[PDB]
Amino acid sequence: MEMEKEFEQIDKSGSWAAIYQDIRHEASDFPSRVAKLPKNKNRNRYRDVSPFDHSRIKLHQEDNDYINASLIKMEEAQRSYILTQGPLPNTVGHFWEMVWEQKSRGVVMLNRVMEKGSLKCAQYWPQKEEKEMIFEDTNLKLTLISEDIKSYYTVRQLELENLTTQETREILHFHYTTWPDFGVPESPASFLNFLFKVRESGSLSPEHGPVVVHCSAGIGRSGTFCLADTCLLLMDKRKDPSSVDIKKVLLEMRKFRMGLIQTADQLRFSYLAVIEGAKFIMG
Ligand SMILES: CN(C)c1ccncc1
Repeated sequence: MEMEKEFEQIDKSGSWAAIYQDIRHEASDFPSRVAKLPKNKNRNRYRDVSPFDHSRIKLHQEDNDYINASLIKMEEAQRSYILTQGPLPNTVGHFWEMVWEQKSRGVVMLNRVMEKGSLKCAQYWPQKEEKEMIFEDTNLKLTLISEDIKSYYTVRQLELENLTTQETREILHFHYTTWPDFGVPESPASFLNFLFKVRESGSLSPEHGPVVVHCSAGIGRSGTFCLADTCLLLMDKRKDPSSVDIKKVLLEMRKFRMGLIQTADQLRFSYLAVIEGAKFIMG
């Protein structure tokens, strides 16, 4: 099935919390053995959220190459994303070796450091220009260059330098600050605006390495962000833009990281944002 009409042959009844259900049953299941090793227990935020052995991102530190991060590769769309969990206090270093190793240009963050009275991730970048950050047993230096605070999001220019070779690189930080603590945004307009800023930056482009995207666990908000982006790009590309099937895309993405799209409400919100963005992509 025009996915807008399936937005109403579901909201109608309310089989939202049953479509999501079929998605869970039909999703892929591959091995996550590296992630379950006892020596990597402290590298994982949750024990039920792990990357697959076949698509995990490996780090060059031969000592231990493990990080909770996955490469999502979309063939038709010509798009690649790294989805990861928000860094822990002890994996801050590992997060930046990854970014460097992969040649990524942008980091996309979909949560606040603190939500619901608990920490969603470590403070992994500097809040002040004159106070730069260093990482233990990492050989990197990160400096805040500028920052631009707007209503629903903030964009930061950062510098990352290899201390052993003195090589420097520009990283842009795209931080969506207003996702509500519970539920989803009523309106998808500010989220669509955000996406489009990230696109405009050129961060999603093949000249550079894949964008790094995270939230807390790196599967819920993070999955909304990639699914939407891919589905809208696909609309630009096909002859007939109404042939795009979102479960189909979403099921394809779950071959690479488990659990993408955490709730029924997130699913809904995804269908809701694509339908909306499709009105533009046809300007
Ligand atoms: C594995 N995990 C939740 C943590 C590790 C180190 N510090 C805080 C949390």
